Amino acid sequence: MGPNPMKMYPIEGNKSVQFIKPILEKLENVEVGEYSYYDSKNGETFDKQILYHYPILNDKLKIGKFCSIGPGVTIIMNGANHRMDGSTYPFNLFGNGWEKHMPKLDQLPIKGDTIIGNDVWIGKDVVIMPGVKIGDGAIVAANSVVVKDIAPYMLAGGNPANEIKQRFDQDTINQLLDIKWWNWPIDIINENIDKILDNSIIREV
Amino acid sequence: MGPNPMKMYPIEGNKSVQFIKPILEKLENVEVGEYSYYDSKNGETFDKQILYHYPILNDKLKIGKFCSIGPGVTIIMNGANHRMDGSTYPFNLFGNGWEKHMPKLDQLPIKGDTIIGNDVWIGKDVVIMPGVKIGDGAIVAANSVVVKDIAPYMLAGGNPANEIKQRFDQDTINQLLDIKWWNWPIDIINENIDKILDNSIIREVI
Amino acid sequence: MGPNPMKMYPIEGNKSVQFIKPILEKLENVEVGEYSYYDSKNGETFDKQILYHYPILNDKLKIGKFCSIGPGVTIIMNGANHRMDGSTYPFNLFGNGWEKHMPKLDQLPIKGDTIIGNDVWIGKDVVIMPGVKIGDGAIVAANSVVVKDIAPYMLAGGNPANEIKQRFDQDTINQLLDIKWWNWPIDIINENIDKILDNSIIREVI
Ligand SMILES: CC(C)(COP(=O)(O)OP(=O)(O)OC[C@H]1O[C@@H](n2cnc3c(N)ncnc32)[C@H](O)[C@@H]1OP(=O)(O)O)[C@@H](O)C(=O)NCCC(=O)NCCS
Ligand SMILES: CC(C)(COP(=O)(O)OP(=O)(O)OC[C@H]1O[C@@H](n2cnc3c(N)ncnc32)[C@H](O)[C@@H]1OP(=O)(O)O)[C@@H](O)C(=O)NCCC(=O)NCCS
Ligand SMILES: CC(C)(COP(=O)(O)OP(=O)(O)OC[C@H]1O[C@@H](n2cnc3c(N)ncnc32)[C@H](O)[C@@H]1OP(=O)(O)O)[C@@H](O)C(=O)NCCC(=O)NCCS
Ligand SMILES: CC1=C\[C@@H](O)CC(=O)Cc2nc(co2)C(=O)N2CCC=C2C(=O)O[C@H](C(C)C)[C@H](C)/C=C/C(=O)NC\C=C\1
Ligand SMILES: CC1=C\[C@@H](O)CC(=O)Cc2nc(co2)C(=O)N2CCC=C2C(=O)O[C@H](C(C)C)[C@H](C)/C=C/C(=O)NC\C=C\1
Repeated sequence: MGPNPMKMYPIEGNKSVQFIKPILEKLENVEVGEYSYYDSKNGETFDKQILYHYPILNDKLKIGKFCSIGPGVTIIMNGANHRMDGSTYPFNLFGNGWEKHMPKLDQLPIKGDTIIGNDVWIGKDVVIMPGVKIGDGAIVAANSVVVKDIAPYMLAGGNPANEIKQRFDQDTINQLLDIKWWNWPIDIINENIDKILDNSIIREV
Repeated sequence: MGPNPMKMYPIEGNKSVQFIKPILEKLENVEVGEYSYYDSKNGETFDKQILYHYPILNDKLKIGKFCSIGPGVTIIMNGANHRMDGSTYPFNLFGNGWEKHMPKLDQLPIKGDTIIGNDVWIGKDVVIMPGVKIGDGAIVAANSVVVKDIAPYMLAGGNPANEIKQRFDQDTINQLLDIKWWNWPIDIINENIDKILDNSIIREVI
Repeated sequence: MGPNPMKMYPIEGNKSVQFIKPILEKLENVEVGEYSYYDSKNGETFDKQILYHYPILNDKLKIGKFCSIGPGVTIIMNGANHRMDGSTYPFNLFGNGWEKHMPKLDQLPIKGDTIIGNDVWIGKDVVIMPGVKIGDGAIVAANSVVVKDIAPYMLAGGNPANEIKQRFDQDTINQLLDIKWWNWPIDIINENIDKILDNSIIREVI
């Protein structure tokens, strides 16, 4: 029961809602959770939203399961940073003799891998800077800019985005991070969607 | 004297500046003030700048009189909010048996109506979140994100927008709030446009 | 050795990266340095990114040399400033009698010129408010909105953008601001690019 997680478009006739995984699997070094979807803004496919992601730099993007990514969300990788121990001007780029100044890989600043946990809701037009971590169950307010990590089950917002308040009491969260319903076999999840939607799965589990 | 507040396009040979009232009047759960306008970005009508407004939720949007709204301003209503007492994943949206998990109207988080006062100036590309109130005479800097209310005649900006400074001293602000010139017939407004534009209208009516 | 700063499209078979000087030189009240470029976001040339620049208000826009300008960066000049000694409604704008109230040059808030230094790297989709001054060698994070001045070799970001941290010790900064390699003839810069890329030109030149 439920939709086929391998379709690009789970809702027949609808080219707006699209599962991210079947779209991004072809991409080298990008990991995606099963039911994570993207609400297209103007019809585009999520791959257009990941920028400056180059193999040779080897940074990775990670997206957990059951994530709801709003339209316009932009994930920027490390291929946009410039060398900064000196001038930020990209001399090597204009050639005509300047290539000699190409930078060695260990010279480029690479923050790290980007990792978005499970059951995460990212509002529209959110921009995610390189090498950031977003915990399970977190909520990011529309039009936010994430320059730093976000703890699990936290509501954050702003530019730069900051944690505003815990979604639930530590108690609940600890048990929630404990149960990990996103990891259960779908058929078990199919029988508890109700308890998962109102958090009562904590007492059953 | 002055433009016809019922015309979509007041300025002649200029399909960019439009009077909001005419455009949004056919709409439900929406009230707009007399002379408030919108400076189109790419020639789009202001109605396309109001997102996620479903009558079913019954949230209302109110805009006062004499408001200057920059291009790109986006008004987000309550239709996009996700149920959040548990998992924020919209299972009901994907059918195949998940259809039965549709939320209950009183299970969706509603933030209230969006109310924008009179004589408000909204810079360009501002995004206004659900259930916000911006008092009269306020100025919201460009590219701001309004998440909480803004007091009258205050200058606000940023993401999340914050009140930066009062435009005038308490006394004056109290005064203007009380006076409420935007609520005068036009013959009078038309005759004191210059005192409205320099704030002396206070000394007159006091 | 290196491209001719006078070429519009310096790199070849590339209509996205452009040298600003040649393009903006043909503009009133704009001063652009030599190697500074702009990485187009969709083909659009940089002049389309400068908004509300009316010669009548006489505000100027200056931009140093060797600046890396990311795609979508926007510059906002004083042409969008509403009068605010009182009401902010552009009555004059609508005519039909209201024109009498056109504001006097000395009544509009002109915050001054906008000055961007040399060796300045501005991230993508950054918005620059009017009357701002960014320092030599500063880095402005992508998606920021610059409302106040930014110091040399300072890093900054956010909406509003705030200085986040210095790029090097005071000493080093003091020197580079003294040496100003960006004002040297290219023939010379050409044989130090390496010492300029790792900051060692401070031990040589001094
Ligand atoms: C974040 C959001 C869910 C609201 O959270 P919520 O549970 O309703 O909580 P509240 O609105 O009451 O927010 C509480 C506080 O956070 C602040 N806040 C809300 N959004 C904020 C933001 N982006 N940045 C900073 N603070 C923010 C409020 O101003 C408030 O301040 P206070 O506690 O000091 O008084 C909503 O603003 C949002 O972003 N929705 C997403 C819309 C979207 O993009 N949908 C597309 C996908 S379908
Ligand atoms: C808001 C605005 C009017 C400036 O207000 P102002 O009276 O000139 O204010 P100032 O320039 O003196 O700035 C005052 C303070 O607010 C801050 N400020 C200005 N814009 C800000 C913003 N968006 N967020 C946070 N702070 C901001 C300044 O940093 C400054 O700090 P300080 O008090 O420590 O000195 C202008 O920035 C603006 O938004 N114009 C709108 C342009 C537009 O989009 N027009 C289209 C419609 S016609
Ligand atoms: C700004 C940038 C260079 C990062 O700064 P950095 O030297 O790597 O510094 P770090 O992020 O490691 O740390 C600096 C601090 O600033 C914060 N920070 C980063 N970006 C920020 C922003 N926009 N606003 C506020 N703080 C920011 C970090 O969270 C960090 O917090 P801390 O002081 O508590 O540790 C990078 O985010 C950036 O903007 N790159 C430009 C990308 C682009 O658009 N390129 C197009 C040109 S071709
Ligand atoms: C973002 C940036 C410049 C942009 O402002 C200009 C453009 O958008 C246009 C563009 N840039 C390019 C092709 O068109 C281009 O070719 N770029 C863009 C990204 C990497 C390389 C490049 O050389 O990477 C080489 C590898 C090919 C070996 C090495 C790793 C160096 C990269 C380097 O110094 N990065 C700093 C970033 C400079
Ligand atoms: C940004 C803004 C209003 C915008 O919301 C309206 C528009 O974008 C569309 C538009 N604006 C105009 C013609 O269409 C127009 O004519 N504008 C745009 C910019 C100046 C004048 C204007 O009045 O110029 C006259 C000169 C011709 C003498 C004087 C100098 C005063 C103008 C005044 O109060 N400026 C403040 C700006 C208010």
